[PDB]
Amino acid sequence: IVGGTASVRGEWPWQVTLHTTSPTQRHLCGGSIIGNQWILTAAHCFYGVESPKILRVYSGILNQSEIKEDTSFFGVQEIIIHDQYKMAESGYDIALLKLETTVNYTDSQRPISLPSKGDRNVIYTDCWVTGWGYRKLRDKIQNTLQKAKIPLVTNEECQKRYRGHKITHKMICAGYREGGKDACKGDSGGPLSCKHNEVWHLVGITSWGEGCAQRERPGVYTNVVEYVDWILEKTQ
Ligand SMILES: Nc1ccc(-c2cnn([C@H](CC3CC3)c3ccc(-c4c(-n5cnnn5)ccc(Cl)c4F)c[n+]3[O-])c2)c(F)n1
Repeated sequence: IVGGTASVRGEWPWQVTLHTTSPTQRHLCGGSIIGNQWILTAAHCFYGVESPKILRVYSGILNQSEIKEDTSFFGVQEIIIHDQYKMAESGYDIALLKLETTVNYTDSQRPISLPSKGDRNVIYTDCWVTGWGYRKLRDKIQNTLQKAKIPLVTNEECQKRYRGHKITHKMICAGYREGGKDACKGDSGGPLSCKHNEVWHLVGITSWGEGCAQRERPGVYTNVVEYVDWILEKTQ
């Protein structure tokens, strides 16, 4: 996260850090708890991933340095990638992780609701992107989970900034005209979380952008509301 600030323990309890363990253990992507056995993340995350065997899902993590050889994690039983996914910038950047067992929810590990039936025309004005990613284009994974408030932009404006890509209704963009706050490397797969009537909704999945936090280049997110039928089909 560029231009963000540190979170405190318990602040974003649906946020997970997905680790790979091949050839060595490192943070791979963010993700969001959407069910006791279900993480929603980005399909792009699994580009180099030989199978679910090498994944570890950590929840309830504030600092990456909390994770040690005895820190508990959830195994991944299945990676469900959208059948039309080809590359992040062309959409369908969405994946479900089915965990081997059910998260018992606690103060530090909680679900975020999907965008609700009948909210298709809500204007979300309280949206935040979170993650352990770079604070700038050439940087490092951050120890403490970072947060930044970022405004949504219309798909019409977004398309005008990305005339070499097809910005569709299955994408949602977010950023400041002047730049300065955005996701960056290591944030993808995590949530774009928007609060409406004091309830958090998983509005976007952090996906791609041109640089990080550049002027007039909003970040691009998977528009979760357009995949609700797909999520329900896969999780049922
Ligand atoms: N050590 C270390 C080093 C690198 C990485 C690493 C590298 N890229 N990525 C991902 C894609 C990889 C996981 C498949 C990625 C891609 C794009 C974005 C992104 C951007 N950016 C534009 N230019 N950069 N970012 C802007 C806006 C939005 Cl909205 C974005 F989503 C975020 N991420 O995370 C993870 C790492 F994870 N660890």
